[PDB]
Amino acid sequence: AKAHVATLEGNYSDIVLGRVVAFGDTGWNFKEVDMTFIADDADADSKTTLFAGVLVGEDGTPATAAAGVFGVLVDRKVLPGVDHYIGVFEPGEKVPMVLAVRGLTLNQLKLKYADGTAIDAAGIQALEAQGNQVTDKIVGTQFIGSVL
Amino acid sequence: QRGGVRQHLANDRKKIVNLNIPFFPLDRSIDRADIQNFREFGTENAPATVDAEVQ
Amino acid sequence: MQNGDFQILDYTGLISTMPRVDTLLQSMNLFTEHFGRTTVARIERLDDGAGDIKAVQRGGVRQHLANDRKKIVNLNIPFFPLDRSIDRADIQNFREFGTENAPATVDAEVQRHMARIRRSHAILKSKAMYAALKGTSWSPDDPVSDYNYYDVWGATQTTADVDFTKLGVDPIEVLEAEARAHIIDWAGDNGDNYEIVVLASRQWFSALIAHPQVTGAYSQYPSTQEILRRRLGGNANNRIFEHKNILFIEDISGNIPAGEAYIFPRGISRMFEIYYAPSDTLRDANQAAQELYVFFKESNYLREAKIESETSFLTVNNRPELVVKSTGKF
Amino acid sequence: LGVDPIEVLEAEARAHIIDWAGDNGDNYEIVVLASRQWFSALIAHPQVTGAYSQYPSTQEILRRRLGGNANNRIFEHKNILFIEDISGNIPAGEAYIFPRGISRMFEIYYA
Repeated sequence: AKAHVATLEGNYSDIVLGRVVAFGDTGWNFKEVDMTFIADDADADSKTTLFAGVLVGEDGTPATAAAGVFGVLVDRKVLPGVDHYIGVFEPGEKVPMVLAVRGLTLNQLKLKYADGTAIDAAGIQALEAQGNQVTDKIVGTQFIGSVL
Repeated sequence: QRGGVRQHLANDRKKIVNLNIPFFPLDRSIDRADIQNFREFGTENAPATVDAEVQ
Repeated sequence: MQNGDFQILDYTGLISTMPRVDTLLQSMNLFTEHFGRTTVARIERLDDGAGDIKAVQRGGVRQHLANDRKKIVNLNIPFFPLDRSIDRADIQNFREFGTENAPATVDAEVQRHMARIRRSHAILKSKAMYAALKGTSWSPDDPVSDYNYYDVWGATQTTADVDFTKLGVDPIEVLEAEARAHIIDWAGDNGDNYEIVVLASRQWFSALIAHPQVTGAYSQYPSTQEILRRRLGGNANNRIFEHKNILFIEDISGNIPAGEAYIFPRGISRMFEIYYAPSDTLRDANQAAQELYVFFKESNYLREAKIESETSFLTVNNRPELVVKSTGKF
Repeated sequence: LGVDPIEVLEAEARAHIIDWAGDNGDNYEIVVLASRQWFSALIAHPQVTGAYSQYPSTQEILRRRLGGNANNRIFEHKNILFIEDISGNIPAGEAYIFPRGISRMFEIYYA
């Protein structure tokens, strides 16, 4: 009775609205950190809980508070529709993933803590203090059922 | 204002779904005993024929 | 297609389901547009008059005449930007949605984003133009360009109210007495055939049609528009209604506040206007302006692309004294 | 009795339909399907009959049976079609409203 369905909403360029193209070192804006992909305790084939836009500290631990906010997870393994990585890894193993750090414009509305709650008004300083522009002037989009 | 922060655009949705299908049979048979020795209901003395039963 | 490695499916099409955008008032072409060179505009007024003349005995003293008015005003124009980018990760290893073989391409994303930009700008222009008819500039979240044209010129609203709980009072006669007399007196020309048009919120319009003083007239013998049997205006989106030589147009766009309607005449010269200004780039800075600018780019290092769009305009109501703000009690 | 039900029905159904059509308000057409009691209550409302008591009309619901001697008691009013469903599949006291012409709204598959 529960017809199988799938959905897609957003993509990589919907979070990183703008980037400063550094000359020579094209990776000037990113860092690589090892993170626990599959939860330490979970089913052998349980999907990872990481989602794009989650704040992460320097050690790869998801940021639960403004204190531990260092960067935003951006790696390709966590983008929507990339579920084909399920089952490849094993619980407790740490795999590198790219983080965005500096020289970017970030959509605030898609930045959330590890718990999924919206970014805090204090944690925004850390990202902005890193040399990034956290912005809210997003046009947005409206679908059927809205008068235009 | 002329010089300040700019604005950005949103994106669309691409939902997908699939469904199943059911099946329905219906069968019947006939036997000699139902035809040979019964008069047709619509006539005085016409013996029943298998064709009417099939139809 | 497949529903797994070892067996197949039947894939049967795709849906579009795009929302609707209204264009009612844009079709009427109320406005005239002037392409400027800067972010400031000048307007001037020159009012003439006449006077009474008494009787004086032959000889004696005489009587003399008097002079006329002059006035001048200035304004300024806001800015409306919009941008978006695209990156490598947005198109690698992705199907082109709707087909089960083709891979994603970089051209389709750009075309779709351009379409969205065009739609958004059209919607902006429609909304801002709607705002002018009410008697104010648009300038949302930009307190620099909030102009009350009534206050800018020094006119008055002249709110003609109608309370639909009074069955014994005909709303059309109140409309005549309060609005049409004012319109006729304050036209300023010597032409005498103005057409009166009413643009009303859906609630006010529907409440009007139910009034006994209006339904009574049409109920006793057949009419061309059987408003009491056949839906007004046919099956069209919005109900057009004719009555006592006053064209009623239903507004379903959902921006006119529910309970208000605005009464204005047609054909009064230079009553509605919009001015454009050039964008802030060295190509256009201080040069002739254009409606919409769109810049497309691709980094020569070949790792992302960018799309930009800009426009700046202001909508003006030169004769606010000729837009009567209605209201409805319920 | 102080409010015409057709007005509420329009304000709800047409308002919902025009916005959720998905393409454009290209002169849509509405259809109504209702049970026996709902149909009878609609016809018996004085605000409906008041529009036909004064001068003649095609249907003449006051003197001639709607839809003629045939079944299904069809009826049209204010460019809206009403049909009486006698099959019994429509729950008692209920009615359904949907527009014609919408593409891919209904489909049937075979295996």
